Amino acid sequence: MGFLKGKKGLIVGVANNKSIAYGIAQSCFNQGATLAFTYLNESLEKRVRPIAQELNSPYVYELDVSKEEHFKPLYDSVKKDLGSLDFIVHSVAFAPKEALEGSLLETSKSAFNTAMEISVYSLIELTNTLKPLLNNGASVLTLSYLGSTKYMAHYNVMGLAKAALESAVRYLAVDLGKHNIRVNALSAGPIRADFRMILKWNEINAPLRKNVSLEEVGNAGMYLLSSLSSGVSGEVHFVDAGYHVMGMGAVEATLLWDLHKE
Amino acid sequence: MGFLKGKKGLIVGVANNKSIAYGIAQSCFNQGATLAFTYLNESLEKRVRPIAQELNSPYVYELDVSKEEHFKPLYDSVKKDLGSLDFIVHSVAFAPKEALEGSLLETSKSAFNTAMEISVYSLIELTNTLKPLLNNGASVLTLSYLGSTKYMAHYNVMGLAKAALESAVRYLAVDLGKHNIRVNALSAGPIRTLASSGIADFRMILKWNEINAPLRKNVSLEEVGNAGMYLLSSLSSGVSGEVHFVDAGYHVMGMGAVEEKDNKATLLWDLHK
Amino acid sequence: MGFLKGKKGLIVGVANNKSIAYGIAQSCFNQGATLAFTYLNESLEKRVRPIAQELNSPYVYELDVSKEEHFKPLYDSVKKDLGSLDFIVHSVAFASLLETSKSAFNTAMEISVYSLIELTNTLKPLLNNGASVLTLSYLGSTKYMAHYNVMGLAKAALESAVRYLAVDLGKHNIRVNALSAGPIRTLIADFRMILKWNEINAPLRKNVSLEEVGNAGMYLLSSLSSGVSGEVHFVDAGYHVMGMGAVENKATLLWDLH
Amino acid sequence: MGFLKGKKGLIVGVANNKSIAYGIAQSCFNQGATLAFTYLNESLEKRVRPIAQELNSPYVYELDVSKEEHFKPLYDSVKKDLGSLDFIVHSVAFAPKEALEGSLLETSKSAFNTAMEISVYSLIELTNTLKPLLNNGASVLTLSYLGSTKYMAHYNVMGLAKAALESAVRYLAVDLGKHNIRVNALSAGPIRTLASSGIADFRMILKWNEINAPLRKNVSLEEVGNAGMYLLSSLSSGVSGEVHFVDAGYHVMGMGAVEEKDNKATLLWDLH
Repeated sequence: MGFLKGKKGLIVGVANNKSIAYGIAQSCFNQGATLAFTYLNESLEKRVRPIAQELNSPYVYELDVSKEEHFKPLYDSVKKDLGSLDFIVHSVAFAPKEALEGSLLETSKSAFNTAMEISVYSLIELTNTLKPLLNNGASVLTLSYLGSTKYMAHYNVMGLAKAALESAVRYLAVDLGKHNIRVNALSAGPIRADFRMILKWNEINAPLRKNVSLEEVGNAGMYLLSSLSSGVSGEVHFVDAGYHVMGMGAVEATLLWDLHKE
Repeated sequence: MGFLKGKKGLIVGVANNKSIAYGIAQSCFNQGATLAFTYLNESLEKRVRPIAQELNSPYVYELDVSKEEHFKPLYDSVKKDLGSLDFIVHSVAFAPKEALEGSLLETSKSAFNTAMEISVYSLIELTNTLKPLLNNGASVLTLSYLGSTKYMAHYNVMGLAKAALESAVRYLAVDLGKHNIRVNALSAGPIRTLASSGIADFRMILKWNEINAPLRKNVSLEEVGNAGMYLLSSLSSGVSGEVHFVDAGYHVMGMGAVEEKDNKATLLWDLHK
Repeated sequence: MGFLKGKKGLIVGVANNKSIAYGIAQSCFNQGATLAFTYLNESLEKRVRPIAQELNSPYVYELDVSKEEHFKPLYDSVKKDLGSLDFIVHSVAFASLLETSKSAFNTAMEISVYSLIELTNTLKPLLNNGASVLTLSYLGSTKYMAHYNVMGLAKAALESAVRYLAVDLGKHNIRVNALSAGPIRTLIADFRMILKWNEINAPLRKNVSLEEVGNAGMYLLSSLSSGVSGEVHFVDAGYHVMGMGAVENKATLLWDLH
Repeated sequence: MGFLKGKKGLIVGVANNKSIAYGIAQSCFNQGATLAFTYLNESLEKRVRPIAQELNSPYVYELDVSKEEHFKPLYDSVKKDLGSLDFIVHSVAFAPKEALEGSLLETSKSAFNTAMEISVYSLIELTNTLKPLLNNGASVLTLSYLGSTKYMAHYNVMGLAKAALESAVRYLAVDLGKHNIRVNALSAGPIRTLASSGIADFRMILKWNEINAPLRKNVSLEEVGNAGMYLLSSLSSGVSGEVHFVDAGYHVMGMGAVEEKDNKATLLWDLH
C-alpha cells in the first residue's frame, strides 16, 4: 500500500518536530520511504538525530547550504549510504530578522543577498549537486508562501525570494523533466506578534475557517513526492484551507473579522 | 483500505473505461471507497453497470444533467442506498460540435447556452441537490482544462465554460467551506487513447503536449485518476478552491520547447520534422 | 483632441452620466473621438440623447442585447451614419451561488458574456484596421468577492472570451481587452462595505474615480495601446495586489483603526 | 494638453536609441515631460548625453547601480537641479552570459547574485534613494518579461530575477501608495532590431512571437514607449502594482497558433 515503499529521500531543513520538513518526512515514513536527513549545525543536530531515529533513519548529514564545501561530502554520503535518491525535500528559507520588519525599501543589499542565496540559490546548488543520484521518476519539492505573488504584511524580501523560488521551480521542471524528474512547490498557509495576527486572519477568513495542520502540509508534500503525482510538475500547490481564493475579507453583510470583536 | 476506506462517493460522467471519471473511480476503489455511479442514458448504462460491478458497486443511477426531473430521484436514491456522501466527482463537459468548429465569434446563442448549462450550471445543480447528504470533510471535484485561462485551438466556448467552472469552484469553496466541505478542480492534460487517435485535431494537441511538456510525455488516465483520488481523500484536507494541474508540467511553458542544436535554440517540434 | 481624432467609436451601456461607459466616452471625446451611443429602451433614450450631444454626438441607436432583432438595424445604422468603426465599448452589466436558478444563470451569461460575441460579430465587417474592442470586468472573476456569485462566473467567462476574441480578431489587426475596475463611490449596504473596504486596504488608500476608469479605457481604445491585446487591465488603486488586509508596528489592521 | 507637461522624470537605463528606456523617454518628451538621464560610465555618457540633449535635457548623471557610492550624489544632483521628481523609469537588467545559456542548474552563485543585484535590488536602492524627492502622485515604472512567470528558453536566472522584480513591484506599491505614489511593471514582448536579429536565439523567439501572437507582429519600441508613458502619466492614476503586458497579445496563447483548412489543423509555425 505504501506510496513510497522502498523509495529513498533526502529531507533538508528539519529544525525540530514542528518543522514543515518534519511533517513531510513523517508522512513519507508512514508511506514506507527510506529517509535521510541533514542538519544545519551542532545545535540543530541535537534535534535532527532523535527525529531521524524516530523515523527509522541512521542517515544524518551536515549541510549548511551557505558553505559550498558541504555539498561534495553530502553527495559522497548519499552515494555511499543510499546509492541513489527518489526524492528531495528542500525546506530552507532565511532572511535577517530586520529585513522582515518595516518596509522593503529599507532592505540592505547584504540582507537581500542572504535571503536570495539561502532561500533560492540553495535549491539550485542542492539539486545540481545531487542531480546524478536522482533516479528516473524522482521528485524534488520546495516550500513557498502566498507572499510570493500577493502582498502579505511582514514578508518584504521573503516575498521576492519566494517569487524567484517559484520561478526556479518552473525552470528546474524543464531542466529535469528531460530525465523524467519532477519539481514542484508546496505553498503552505500558516500553521499554529505578527504571526498570531496572520494565523487569526487566515483562520477567520479562509474558506475552511481553520488553519492548516502540520499533518495536512505533510500529506500534501508526500503526495507530491510520491508516484501518485507523476503527472504533476512545475506546480505551485496551495495547502492553505482555501485562503488563496479570497479576494477580500469573508463576510456573513458584515465582515466575519468584525463579528469576532463581538 | 487506504485513504477512502469506507468513504462514500458518487461518480458522475463515466462513459467507458477511458473516461476520466473511470480513472478517478478506479483509484478511489483501490483506496477502499464505496462507489456509486450515474449514467446519462441506456446506451451508456450498458457501460456504466459492468464498470460498477468491476469496482464493487451495486449503486447505479440515471442522471442526464439536462433534465431537472432526474435530480430529486438521484437524491432519493443516494439517501436510500448510501445515507450520506463523502465525495462527488463531476466529470461533465459538452458543447455542440459546431461550437468547437470555426471561431468563438460564430457561436450561436443556443450553442453558447447549452455549453454553459451542461459544463458549468450542472455542477451547481448537482451540488445543491446533494448538499444535505454531504458529510463533514466531504470533497467535491470537477474537471477542467488550460483553455479556461489561455487560448487553446478548437475549444472556443468551452474555454469560456471552463473559466466559469473554475470561478464556480472558488465560490463553492467559500459556500461549502463553512461546513468543512472542500471543492476543487483538476486541470488535465490530453490523454492518448485509441478513439482519440482517430481524430486529427486531437492528434495535434496530443503531439504538441508530448513534444513540449517538461516531462516529454502525455499524462496517463492513471495519473489523472490518482491526482483526483488525492483531491477527494483526506490527504488533501488542507486543499480547497484549488485548480490542480495534472498535465506533465505543460502549463509552465511560455513558448515551444527547444534543444540547443548546432549552437541555435532549435524547436523540438522542428526536429521532429 | 489627440489620440482619437477622426476615430469612430460605439459606446454600449450608458445609463446616465455616472455610467462607466459614460466616463470612457468622456475621455474619448476629450481625445477628439467621433462617438455614437446605444440605448437600452426609450426610458434610457431620454437620458442617453442629452449626454450624447453633450459629447457632440447625434448618433444614438437602440440596442437591447437580449433581442436579436436589434443587431442588424444597429449595423445598418452605423454603416449609414459612420461608415466604419475604430473602437467599441461594451459596458453591459446584469443578473449563494448554490441557490442560483438555471434561469438566472442563463440570463447572467447571455447578457454579460454572449452579448460581447453577438455585438462584435455583428459589427466585425465595419471594424477598421487597428480597431479596439473594450469590455468591463471585476476581480470577482478570479477571486471570491462577497455578493458577486453568478456574476463572478460570468466575468470569468468574459475574460476568457477576451482572450479567444483577441485571437479571432488579431488576424485582422483588431485588439480586444478588458478593463477590470475597482468599485466607484456614487451618491446599498453591501456596496458601502466593499467600497470602504477597498478604500482602506488598497495600496493607494482611495477608491478609483470615474475619470480614472475612463482614462484607462481611453488608453486601451487608442493607438497608445496598439501593442496591447488580450489584456485584463486593473484600474483599482492597486487593490488586486493585496493578499490580506492592510496593516500598520504591532500588527494592527488598518481596518480596525477606522 | 501633453500628458506629462511640467512633470519631471528620471530615466535610468538608456544605452542607445534602441533602448527601451529611450523609447519611453521619447514618448514622455512628446507629452511635455522634463527629463533627466543616467549613464553607466564614461563610455555610455557619449551616447546618453546627446540623446538627452536632443530631448532638451541638461540633466545627465552617472549611475552604475552596482556602485553604492553613486546613489547619494544622484540624490544631491536631482535635488539641486530638479528639486523633485514626478516619475522614475527603471530599465536595468543584467546576467552573466554563461548563465543565460545552458540550464538554470549550472548557474554559479556569483552569477546568480550579480543577476539578482543588478536586475532586482537596484530598483529598491534607486527608489529608496530618491523617495524623499518623489512628489504626490509620482509614478515608478520598471521593465519585465514573460519569463518571470513562464518558462522561456535561454532566460534561466533572469526568469528568477524578473519574478522577484514583479513581486517587488507589489510590495513597493504598498510601501509607496500610502504617499499616493504608484509602482508598476511593463512586461514587454521582444522587439526586432538590426543587431538583435543577428543573434540566432533572439531571432527564433522574435519569429515565434511574430507568428503566434494574436496580432501576428512584434511590438515596436514606440508601442512599448507609449504604454510606459501611459503608466507614468496621470492617465493611469488608478493603476498601481500592475504588470502590464505590451506584447501583441502573446501572453494569452496556451499553445502554438493553428489555422483550420479542409478539416485539418495545421500549426501556423509549420506554414513557414
